[PDB]
Amino acid sequence: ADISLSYANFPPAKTFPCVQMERWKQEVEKRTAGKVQVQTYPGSTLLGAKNTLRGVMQGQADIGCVSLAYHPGVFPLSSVFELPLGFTSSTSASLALWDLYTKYQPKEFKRFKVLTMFASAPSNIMTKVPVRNLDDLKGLEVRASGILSKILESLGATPVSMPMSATPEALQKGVVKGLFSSFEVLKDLNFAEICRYETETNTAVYPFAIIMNMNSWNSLPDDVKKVLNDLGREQAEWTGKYMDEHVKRSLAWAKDKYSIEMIKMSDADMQAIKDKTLPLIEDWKEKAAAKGVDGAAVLSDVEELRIKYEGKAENLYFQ
Ligand SMILES: [Cl-]
Repeated sequence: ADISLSYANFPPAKTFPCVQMERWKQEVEKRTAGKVQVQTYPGSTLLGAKNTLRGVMQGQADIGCVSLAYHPGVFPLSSVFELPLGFTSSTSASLALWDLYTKYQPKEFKRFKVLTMFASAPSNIMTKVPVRNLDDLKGLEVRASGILSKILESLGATPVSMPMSATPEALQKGVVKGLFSSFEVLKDLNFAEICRYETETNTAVYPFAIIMNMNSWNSLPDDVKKVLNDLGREQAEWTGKYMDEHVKRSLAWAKDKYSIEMIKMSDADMQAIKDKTLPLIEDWKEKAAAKGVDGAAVLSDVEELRIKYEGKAENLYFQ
């Protein structure tokens, strides 16, 4: 190759942000006929959580993976995708996020080439004892942090912060009685052994951006830029599909091994959750306004994109 790019990624190799990174590498090397090579650095071996943004800006790495939620205030527009907005899959959230970015071109990313974006699967409640309604959450100790803790507090539950590593013992001791995370942990971290009741609240996702140093981007010939540009939407879709299938495999494994049960709360309970969490949306809108973003316009557009990628309404023909 004549062009060599380093790709920093903070989480462990086995996790979805790194898995998609490797697939992206494969497609870039193939589609450029070997003109570009990519060296990957999973698990914070080049840049980690503390220095991916600055590190990419400085060229310490050519490319890096950012979890937007870890940098409050830095992404006033794209952070909308941290909120409880009703997304029910990684695929739909990933594609909606990419579309929103492409539409708005927010200045929060002006220092970088944004190579792709994607989102986690939605956060759900996984517990030792079934949570079938909101009364079941009252006073319930659940491992959570950030916005998910805020949501639990608003629902009358008891969010507890603690390291993922300490959570198994904590669960067994009753220090927490479940966790608020995406379903892949049921298999990947064997949480299904302990938490065999999974309540699908589809609460929120975590959005990510793959960013590239502008000098590095500038250096690429036009044919290479086209390859990377074309991969933006493709990689958003690929990552979401990978993640949704990875969740599907987690759940099937857990059902086969421990007979886990999938639970949905009533429509009335789901509306109560919305009503109780509306302040988080209002907070975000004030934050957006303070940085010159039209928060209501963005939220409207997000729902339009959600329906585009998920819509459950029946065909007009049958209405
Ligand atoms: Cl390198």
